Amino acid sequence: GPHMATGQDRVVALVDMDCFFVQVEQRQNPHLRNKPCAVVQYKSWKGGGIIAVSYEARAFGVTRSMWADDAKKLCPDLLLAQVRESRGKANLTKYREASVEVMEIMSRFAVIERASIDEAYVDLTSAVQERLQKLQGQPISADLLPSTYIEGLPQGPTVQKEGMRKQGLFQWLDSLQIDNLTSPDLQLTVGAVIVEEMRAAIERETGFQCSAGISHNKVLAKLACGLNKPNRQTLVSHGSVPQLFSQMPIRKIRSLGGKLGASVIEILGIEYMGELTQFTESQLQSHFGEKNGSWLYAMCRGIEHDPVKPRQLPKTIGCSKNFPGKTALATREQVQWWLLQLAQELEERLTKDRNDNDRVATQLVVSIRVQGDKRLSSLRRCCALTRYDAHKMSHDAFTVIKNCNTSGIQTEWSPPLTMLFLCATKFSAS
DNA sequence: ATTATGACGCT
DNA sequence: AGCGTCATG
Ligand SMILES: [Mg+2]
Ligand SMILES: [Mg+2]
Ligand SMILES: [Mg+2]
Repeated sequence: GPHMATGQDRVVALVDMDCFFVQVEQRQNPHLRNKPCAVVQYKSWKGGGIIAVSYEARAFGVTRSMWADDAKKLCPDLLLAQVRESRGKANLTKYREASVEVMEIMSRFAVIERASIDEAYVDLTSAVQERLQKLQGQPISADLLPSTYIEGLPQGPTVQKEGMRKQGLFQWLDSLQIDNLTSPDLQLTVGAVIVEEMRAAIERETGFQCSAGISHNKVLAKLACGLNKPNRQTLVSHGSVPQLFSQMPIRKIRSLGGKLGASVIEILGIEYMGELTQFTESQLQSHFGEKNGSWLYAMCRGIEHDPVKPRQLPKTIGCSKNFPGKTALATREQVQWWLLQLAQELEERLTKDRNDNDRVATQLVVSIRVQGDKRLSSLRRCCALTRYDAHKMSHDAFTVIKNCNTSGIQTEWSPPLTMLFLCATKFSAS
């Protein structure tokens, strides 16, 4: 009762750019705006692989991981933008730079954790305290929340989507106790006001729209963000969790979309995240381990403690290329030429990183895949990264992987390589 | 023949 | 250290 902590101590947002690479290309080329359009990598094989899709194109069933030729079957007027190619490979610099634009705006409002190229967690607890002290018991106007959904509302005693949104927001705001500076629901609401401001700033200053979730922890904020896309934000209160989770497939919660989630479903004979509440913490630990079990026990009650890490920059800088089927690398000359191309992109990005961010990577990780192995990586070997020099990096990479050549001949490479990956890691300030 | 990343856990 | 899992622009 009075001692059961409810995980309502923080205000956490998750901001996710809508169809991010598409928006980057639509900003650059206005002919693509407000059209079904997608971004593809490469072009020769089945038209290129789609990696981002505008919401107009999603209405036709176009999805990521679809070949552009197949997408064109669903969407004959689909417009396509291609990722830049440099040194024979896809080069994502434009999108990384656009991401930095967005991350720097977000960082004006609060500490952020860069969770991916297009999404960041925001710890708003402090900012909310500040804004609450400035409001001085002033109620919160619905006008301050023009794109906010309150998950679970309206309920009880309305034909159009915006009307529903406003009905729910009105129910929520009329129930609020703005006299209480420590009300978690009030804190979430002020958090949503700040996120409206953040999203307005991002769109004003970059052109890019985003969606966002506001809740008490990262998992709920991420879940919330997905509920109303695009260009909307969703507040998931602690009180909304039982109904929300009662029909939520386990695979929708971040980290449960893979093998672990499938085992939770199969071992416990459940489907929805709310069904987890009927197990003791010890039961969950016995099936899924101490860490997972404790996490599941709290998470199915809406409680999670994982902090928003203060980290706006990537921890690693990597370059990767697949060589599928017939294009696999079967000669030493091939392997060395591509190691060099990857190393040259890596050197460029590393030198820029050192200039922008006052750090140097100290470890080079070399990963390969060989023909036949169904794993992402067949082999991972690290070595010292002591100078930002592509020729040295490519030579060292060849050094750590050359023993994998089964071929008795010096010039041939067997089994041929279907993937090369160079990753710079272990940064130190400089 | 989706690809190209990136974070983090396990042992 | 090297491997595996999860996410998925
Ligand atoms: Mg996104
Ligand atoms: Mg994202
Ligand atoms: Mg996505």
